[PDB]
Amino acid sequence: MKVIVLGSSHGGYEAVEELLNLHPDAEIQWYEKGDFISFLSCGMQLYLEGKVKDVNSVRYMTGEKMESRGVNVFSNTEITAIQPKEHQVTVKDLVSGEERVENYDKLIISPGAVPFELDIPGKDLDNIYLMRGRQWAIKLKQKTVDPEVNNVVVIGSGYIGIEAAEAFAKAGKKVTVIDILDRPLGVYLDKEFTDVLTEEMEANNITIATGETVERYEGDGRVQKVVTDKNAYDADLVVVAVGVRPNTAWLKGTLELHPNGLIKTDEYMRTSEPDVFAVGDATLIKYNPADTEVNIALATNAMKQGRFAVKNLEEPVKPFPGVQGSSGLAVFDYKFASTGINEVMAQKLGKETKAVTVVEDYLMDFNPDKQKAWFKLVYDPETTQILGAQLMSKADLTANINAISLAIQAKMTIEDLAYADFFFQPAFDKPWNIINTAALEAVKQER
Amino acid sequence: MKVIVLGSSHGGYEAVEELLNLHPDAEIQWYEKGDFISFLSCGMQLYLEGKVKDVNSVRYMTGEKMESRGVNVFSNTEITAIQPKEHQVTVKDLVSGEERVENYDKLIISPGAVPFELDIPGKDLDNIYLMRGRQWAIKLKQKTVDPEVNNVVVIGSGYIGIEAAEAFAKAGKKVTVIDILDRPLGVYLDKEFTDVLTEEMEANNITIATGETVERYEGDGRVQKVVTDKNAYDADLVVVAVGVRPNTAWLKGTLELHPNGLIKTDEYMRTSEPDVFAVGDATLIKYNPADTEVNIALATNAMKQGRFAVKNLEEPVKPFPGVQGSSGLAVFDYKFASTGINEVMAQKLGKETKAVTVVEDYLMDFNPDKQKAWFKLVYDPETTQILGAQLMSKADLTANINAISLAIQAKMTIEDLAYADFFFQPAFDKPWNIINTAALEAVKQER
Amino acid sequence: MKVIVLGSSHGGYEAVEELLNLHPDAEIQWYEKGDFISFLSCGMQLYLEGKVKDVNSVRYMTGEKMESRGVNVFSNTEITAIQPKEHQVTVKDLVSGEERVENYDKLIISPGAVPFELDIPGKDLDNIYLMRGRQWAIKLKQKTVDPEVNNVVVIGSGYIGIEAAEAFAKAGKKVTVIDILDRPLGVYLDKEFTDVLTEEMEANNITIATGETVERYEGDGRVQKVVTDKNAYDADLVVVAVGVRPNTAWLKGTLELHPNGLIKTDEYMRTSEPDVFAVGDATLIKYNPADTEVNIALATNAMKQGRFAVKNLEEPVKPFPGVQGSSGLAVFDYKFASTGINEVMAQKLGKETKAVTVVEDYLMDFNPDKQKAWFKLVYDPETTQILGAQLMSKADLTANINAISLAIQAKMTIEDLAYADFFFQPAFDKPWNIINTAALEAVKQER
Amino acid sequence: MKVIVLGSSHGGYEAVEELLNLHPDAEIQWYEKGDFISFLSCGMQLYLEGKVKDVNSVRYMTGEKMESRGVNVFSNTEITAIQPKEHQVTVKDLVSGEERVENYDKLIISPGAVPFELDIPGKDLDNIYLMRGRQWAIKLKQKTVDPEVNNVVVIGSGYIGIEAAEAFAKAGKKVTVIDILDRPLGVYLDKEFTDVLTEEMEANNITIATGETVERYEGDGRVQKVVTDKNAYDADLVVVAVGVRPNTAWLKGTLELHPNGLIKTDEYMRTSEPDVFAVGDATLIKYNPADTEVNIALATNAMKQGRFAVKNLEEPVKPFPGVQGSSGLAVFDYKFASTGINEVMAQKLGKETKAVTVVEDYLMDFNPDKQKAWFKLVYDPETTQILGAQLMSKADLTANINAISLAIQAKMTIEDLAYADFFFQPAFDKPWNIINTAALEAVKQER
Ligand SMILES: Cc1cc2nc3c(=O)[nH]c(=O)nc-3n(C[C@H](O)[C@H](O)[C@H](O)COP(=O)(O)OP(=O)(O)OC[C@H]3O[C@@H](n4cnc5c(N)ncnc54)[C@H](O)[C@@H]3O)c2cc1C
Ligand SMILES: Cc1cc2nc3c(=O)[nH]c(=O)nc-3n(C[C@H](O)[C@H](O)[C@H](O)COP(=O)(O)OP(=O)(O)OC[C@H]3O[C@@H](n4cnc5c(N)ncnc54)[C@H](O)[C@@H]3O)c2cc1C
Ligand SMILES: Cc1cc2nc3c(=O)[nH]c(=O)nc-3n(C[C@H](O)[C@H](O)[C@H](O)COP(=O)(O)OP(=O)(O)OC[C@H]3O[C@@H](n4cnc5c(N)ncnc54)[C@H](O)[C@@H]3O)c2cc1C
Ligand SMILES: Cc1cc2nc3c(=O)[nH]c(=O)nc-3n(C[C@H](O)[C@H](O)[C@H](O)COP(=O)(O)OP(=O)(O)OC[C@H]3O[C@@H](n4cnc5c(N)ncnc54)[C@H](O)[C@@H]3O)c2cc1C
Repeated sequence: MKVIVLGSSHGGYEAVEELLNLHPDAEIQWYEKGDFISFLSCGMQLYLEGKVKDVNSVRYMTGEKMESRGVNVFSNTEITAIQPKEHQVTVKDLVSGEERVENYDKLIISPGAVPFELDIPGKDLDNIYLMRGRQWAIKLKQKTVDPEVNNVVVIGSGYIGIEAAEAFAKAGKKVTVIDILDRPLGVYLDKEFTDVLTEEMEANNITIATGETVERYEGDGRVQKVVTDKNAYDADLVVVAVGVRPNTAWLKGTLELHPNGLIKTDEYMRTSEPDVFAVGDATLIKYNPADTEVNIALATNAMKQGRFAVKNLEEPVKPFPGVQGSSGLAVFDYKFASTGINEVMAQKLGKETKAVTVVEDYLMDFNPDKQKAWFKLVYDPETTQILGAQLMSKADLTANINAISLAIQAKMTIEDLAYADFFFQPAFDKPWNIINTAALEAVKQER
Repeated sequence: MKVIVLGSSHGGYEAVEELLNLHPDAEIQWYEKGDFISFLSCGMQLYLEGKVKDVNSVRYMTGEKMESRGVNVFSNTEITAIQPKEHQVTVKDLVSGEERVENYDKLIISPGAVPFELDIPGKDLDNIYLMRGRQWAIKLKQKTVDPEVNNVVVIGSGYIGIEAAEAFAKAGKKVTVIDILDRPLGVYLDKEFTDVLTEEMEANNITIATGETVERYEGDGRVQKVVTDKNAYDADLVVVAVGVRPNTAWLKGTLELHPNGLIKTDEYMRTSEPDVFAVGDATLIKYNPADTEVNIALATNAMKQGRFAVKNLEEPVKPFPGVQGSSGLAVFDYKFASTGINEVMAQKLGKETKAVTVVEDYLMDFNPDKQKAWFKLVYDPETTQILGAQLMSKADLTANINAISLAIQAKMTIEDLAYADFFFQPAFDKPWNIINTAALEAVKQER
Repeated sequence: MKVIVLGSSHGGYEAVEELLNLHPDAEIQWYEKGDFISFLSCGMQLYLEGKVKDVNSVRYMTGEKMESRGVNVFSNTEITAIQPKEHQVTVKDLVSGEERVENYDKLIISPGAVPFELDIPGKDLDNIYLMRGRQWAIKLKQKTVDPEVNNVVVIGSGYIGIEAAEAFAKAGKKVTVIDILDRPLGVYLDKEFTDVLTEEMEANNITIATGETVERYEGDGRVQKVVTDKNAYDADLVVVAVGVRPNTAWLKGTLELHPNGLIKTDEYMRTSEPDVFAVGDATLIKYNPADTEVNIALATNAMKQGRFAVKNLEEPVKPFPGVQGSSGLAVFDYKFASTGINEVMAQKLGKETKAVTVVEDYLMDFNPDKQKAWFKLVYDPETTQILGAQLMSKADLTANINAISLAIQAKMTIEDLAYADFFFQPAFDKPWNIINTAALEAVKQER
Repeated sequence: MKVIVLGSSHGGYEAVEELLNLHPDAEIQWYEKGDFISFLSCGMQLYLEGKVKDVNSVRYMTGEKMESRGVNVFSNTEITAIQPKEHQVTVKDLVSGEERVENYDKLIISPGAVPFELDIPGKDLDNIYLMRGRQWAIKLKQKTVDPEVNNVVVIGSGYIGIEAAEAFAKAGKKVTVIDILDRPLGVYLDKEFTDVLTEEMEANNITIATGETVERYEGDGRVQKVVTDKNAYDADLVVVAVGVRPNTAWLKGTLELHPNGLIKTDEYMRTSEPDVFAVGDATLIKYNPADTEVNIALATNAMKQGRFAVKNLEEPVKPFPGVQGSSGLAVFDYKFASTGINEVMAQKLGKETKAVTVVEDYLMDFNPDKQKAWFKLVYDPETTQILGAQLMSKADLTANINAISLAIQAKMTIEDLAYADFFFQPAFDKPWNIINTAALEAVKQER
């Protein structure tokens, strides 16, 4: 069987790996239009901050190692079109310009997403950067040590926007994060968390300008100013981390796409075309908290989807098990983690939830290593099934979100978690741990 | 209603708390034979090691604060007998010697356990100590700084035995842990883990003498030598942490007891006598990994049982949800956590299990903060349902065991966990985290 | 020649060492009335604080190692009298009670000093301790971890008093230092320094009660209260570190003594009796800052004097070179060092001095590791010769006081030090280092 | 009086400061040919290593702050010639090209030195850098984070060469230091020290190629290889830190110069021309260790000379007091300091010296914070006067070299230092400190 896998990032890569597991027999071709195989953009901050020194080590596969296992790797080769009917694909070697047709028995694509750019005045002024991929990573590292960069403006206060802000602030630049949303990191955390995070960032030379629409970039040749409807800010460098758009324009009319460009697929990763499967940022995923499907552009999700596509290559036998949307990140001294439904997700979904937040030391008061911890447990009003949770502390308590991810999937209730067995040892936690305590507060609130 | 609660430790205390939640109306009497209310023996190591300076802060309730909420606290008062038929109890004020009878409508007891003592020659030689309670804690702290103590022998290589060994080694004493069992901490961890832990402890002046039966203590007036069948060891202080025995002798014939002294109770915490409930170390608990019941002397378990007894005070409506036996502890630079069935538990239960162990860095290789992590996933041969897990690292990854505790309870399989949604961010974990990786190895092993 | 050396501490010990250097031929007898050879009381704080665990390692010679080099060590043997005329000494073996006479050709004694005790009401109440020697060190360590000790009162705010206060405060006790003097550590530092040190100690649970005379100790059997003329303080333990008295009572009439008990000696360490030499705390020493002689009870001084006595054993050929009184100590986060004349010494001596104090970061402002440093340079009004200096910082800059000690001895001026060659490297200091800057300020002040 | 000061670095700057002290009356003109006033090249490593983030903060004066005190600052203006006879100077505004003549009553010049460049094949290949000044500092920082730089070769194993090597190694590059000299840092330290330092650097990805003459640079357009007589090395960047040459070519025939270009001056900083004074790297300085004069290109020396020139502006009244050549630097975990004559200096001077080296823990053995320290004391064979010393440890003991600098100046002997008063406190040092111990070993060696 000849299987073509498009993309060398998380969705494409785990598909190649699963093909080696379940189909060592097959002729596998792996296509990547860029010059570098499997760069991990998730590690870009570790690199920019100087924890990881070599940009080229921030990966998880070389093309050269995949060829050693019998995979035909074509870097700098773009798949330009699909002819599903004919079971052919058009590919173009970007080094030589030479186009060719390639045949397949099964095709798995993981096209990913492209950074959304603000189509406003001054869009083509120099030093308005993006943050995705190796090329942007090295350019951004050039700018961290550039003595001509003093003020950095990052547009977008999400995950990437805050990583960019932290890296440039730590590097010694004055940063302003600008967004129309009124809370940084609202997709991940609720207000009692984002207010502490805002305060923490402000203590580190970051202004966070919420509720502002960017209107135009000003400057002679290069940016010099970012102008919003409420204010104007000096900028020597801009980092645009506002959103992502599915890389699917080329597929319009070949495959069925949702109005926003995401490829329509079922729980077996099959597209509208037989033998064409799609995964990753460009697709929707089964979201277990609300038994629905949403778009969650995370590496974890792309990875599992890539494997499940190979699992269903010849017949629909393994339905995808669903995800809870879990995240975790450190923002200066704080480490947070989140899974399931929080305010922003509940509003997008139109789901009424109930919740309790416990903010107290996570160790018993006699232990001087005690530190304050925030934990919010979100649950269903009717069934009291666990729908989400968020936690934060200067202590690293993030691995607890893994327990909540399973509780949601398992449809456990607040009474289940209130009395759930979690170990106790006073150097690590309180008699009723962080999850137990929140759940007991939730049953108290439902008396 | 007049409710009498015996014991001011974890089982007794959470019962008083739950009575305040669900029965603020009742006359509550709380009895404790010792002079101190709610001392936390779980924090004794933090104290001995000098992280917590005041022995009296290692608690979670004062008698004086409970009386402020209308509970009648009787410290230094021992319940000597129960007359269930009459719904009376015999109590004795140990300060005054004056016995009296007390009436009740419901009685909840949490008698706990007593350290098992080796009935061998030299048993009454001075400086053979135990490690449970406030009185022993202050005596053991006296010995950590005693210049006449050089060699310390701790008998019992379990949880308490190793805490005692670490505290005395850190304090500067030569320690030898002695046990007939061939592995330290075998109740919690399997051999690939306990070999690393043995090596770590040996690097810290601790000899671990496994496979040896202690025969006699030698010394003139005070210990001077501990003699086993394979060897003899100098000892200035001995700490006996070999086991626990249910504090139920006084109840024989009043309540039905299992052959080892544990009080027979059902899933609603009711004893063989109507209106008498029992919880904690002295009882068995529903153990969800193998849908059975076992004795697991842990604070977590006592706490939840104490609350469930009050929940079922007037009628059996809340069946206990079960526990997985979870633990966690740091042993010098390593932190481990464990839940469910491991080798020792499988042998006690006679259950055949299958398992995989993954030992590799928990962060991707390009990140210099990467450290080695051990994770073993135990599962059912037939169903591949998750039955247990153990993990260890110098990095603190223990909160992940909370996810596994729920996976076992939920009867999740290795395929469920292989593709379970766990967040990825390269400062915190690898694309497929520690649980995902072990579960993928387990499906690989079942191909 | 038979040389008898009295005392196994700093003066006695360096004399034995120098006898081995210059007289390997001689029969040497080394006497010590205590049970332990060469304990270092200078290391008692490191021990009490738990940095050094074994009390017996805080030494610099064993009796057993000295006998290996042919010295006859008599521990537990007290020299009770000297008959200089006859060249005999009376010694008593304290184990056996048996007195004997011993002959000598030369005798070198280093009797040291005894802690001064306040002869007031309640002087014989239990738990009023002292801080000198091994026996007191182990007793004080017993008290650091005693749960019955809550309030500790140390009387005397000098070097020892503050070590005692820091050790007990760090151990978790409430401390009050009491003294009639109005400044802690005034013998070492001037007010701009002791005010910062007072503030630092107060931030660590230490009250410093200056200007108060202790009148009586109160308590039933054991101390319970310390009463001064201005106030009364609860005390579970008292540490008396107010002064020292020469251990010379037994010598009155045998050797000429100054009115305060110090043995009269010349610059060659000879007493009023031929062939009897005396050194250490019990003598005066040449003090080069003011070309006078003062009593400075420091180990450094005893050590050098011990060697110089052997140097002048047969004839006065090596006049003692003099000392500057140098000290250094850390008090919580601060490290200070001092040499020469400061306010208190100038008042005792009646010497008019001039001085400048510079308080600024010790590194150039662009270097974020910069920290504030205090340096005071004291000089002669007329000649501008360097008479003393004091420095302090949370950075350890103490070794600079060694340069000043030599500058005073050499009779260097403020102009000499202003332009003295001290290296510059911006990770270590400013272009004009801490000494240069103070000296330039002193010439500025003499314009 | 109109005083012209040439150069805004250490010699020029301290002259302007001293003019403000002693001559606030005068018209002062301060000339600097570069665009930046008072950059501190001594702080370039702190900057390259990322401890100091802003290149522009690494200074000690702004032109703008000096004008505020009435000094006429002319940056970007080069003094092209001196007409001493006429008391005029030719200056050229490098921005406008306009030359002019300026008059003076007194002229003080601090021209400094220029990096020596190897006139070999390939000298004009791109990426062969130097390390002096702001412009080179920012270029070198560009290269630390450049992903195309892998191998860095620094030619010259002196102070600057090793700073450059450490900065690039810490930044993640493979470094090779190349020099004809057989020991790195030989001008500062002797072999027992430089062998430990070599080993330390090799443990950090630095090859140190001693005894090799560089013959040619190879590469197409940019360096690619450095070829020596014994070997060839790949190089993406070269840093040339081999020497300095006096910036005096323009003065030949105006002022008398030594054969190597240094300006001839007396102990009052006067040149061969009346009213023209010269200081800094371009001059010789009185070197007190051997009562001679040598060229020591250090900031300390330039600073003091700058002030002494103003002190002797109207008449020779303040003879320069001399320097000892003191240095100090950290090289990875080690901190060393040095003053006076060591092997290399003794060979240049032709002076026979004697020396002892003590290598042992600097704290008493019972204190676990003890660390190994190296100290070498160099002295005169005949008089035993202190001629130099070197010390090194992972503990920072460098401030002790300040004591030795004064001992040499004062002509103290090994017997003086053996019994010199240095404080003792066991958290800081041994009874006989690091200087005392070395000096006692030196008297032992002269028995
Ligand atoms: C800065 C940053 C930080 C992030 N951090 C995290 C994190 O910490 N945790 C987490 O879970 N997620 C994180 N993510 C999200 C995660 O990286 C993405 O969800 C994941 O990369 C998506 O994988 P994908 O395969 O669907 O697409 P992509 O990553 O977009 O990869 C698609 C690849 O296919 C190639 N390609 C596209 N079209 C063609 C074509 N026609 N022919 C040939 N090649 C083609 C592209 O060049 C690209 O290399 C982060 C993302 C960014 C940018
Ligand atoms: C050193 C040590 C470390 C531990 N660490 C941990 C840990 O880190 N995590 C964890 O989960 N568990 C830990 N445990 C176990 C945990 O402490 C026990 O499981 C828990 O205390 C049991 O609670 P209990 O109420 O059943 O009994 P107990 O703790 O035994 O308390 C019974 C109380 O009732 C009183 N009493 C008994 N009989 C009478 C009577 N007749 N009348 C009046 N009063 C009476 C007793 O004085 C006692 O105070 C540790 C135990 C020890 C000793
Ligand atoms: C807690 C403390 C901290 C200190 N810290 C420092 C410091 O950090 N730096 C510093 O420089 N100094 C310090 N000192 C001071 C220093 O320890 C003393 O200056 C030094 O010990 C004095 O030495 P000595 O030989 O004169 O007398 P002592 O130390 O008093 O020793 C005399 C010895 O001789 C014995 N002896 C006396 N009479 C007889 C006899 N008749 N026959 C036989 N044996 C006899 C005694 O038992 C004693 O052991 C400190 C002192 C104390 C108490
Ligand atoms: C990387 C490095 C690290 C160092 N580290 C240390 C250290 O840690 N400790 C230490 O003591 N020393 C150190 N030094 C040495 C110290 O910096 C020099 O000794 C000192 O700078 C010399 O001062 P100067 O005034 O004589 O000359 P320079 O520093 O050479 O300055 C001369 C200035 O005058 C200007 N100038 C020259 N000619 C003219 C003209 N004709 N007209 C107008 N302007 C002119 C030049 O542009 C220059 O700015 C280091 C040097 C370097 C390069």
